[PDB]
Amino acid sequence: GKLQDVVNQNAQALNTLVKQLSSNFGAISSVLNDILSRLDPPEAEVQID
Amino acid sequence: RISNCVADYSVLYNSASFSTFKCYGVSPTKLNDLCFTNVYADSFVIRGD
Amino acid sequence: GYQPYRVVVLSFELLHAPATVCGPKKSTNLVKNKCVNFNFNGLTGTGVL
Repeated sequence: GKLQDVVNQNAQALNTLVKQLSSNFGAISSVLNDILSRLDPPEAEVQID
Repeated sequence: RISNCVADYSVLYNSASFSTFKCYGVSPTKLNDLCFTNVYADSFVIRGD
Repeated sequence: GYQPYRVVVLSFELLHAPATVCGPKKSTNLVKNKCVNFNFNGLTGTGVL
């Protein structure tokens, strides 16, 4: 258990980091390529930020 | 309800007859590089202000 | 300020559903096993197909 728990903790921290990409954080879409693909730079800038 | 057409917004935009063309969540000139599931067209007449 | 104005509101839906109205960008041939920047009915990205 002392060896499996560190592996599980690291795998879950990486999984949480990856899932954080599906969050919007207030943007209209989490997919960066799509918001860059439909909004013009001067106003896409804030959705990017 | 409009669907199953090749919506050529680039021709429509560059006409100087239109006095207000305001798009939200989509840049008015990149619209020609996106595809849409279904477009609803509402129409009516109101006063200026 | 008080003269009449005709108003048309085009509403665009973007759900996880099949697209039907697409801007008239001509279709091209498909290349497999090469790093390319693709646009599949409004889904944009870079990758190998």
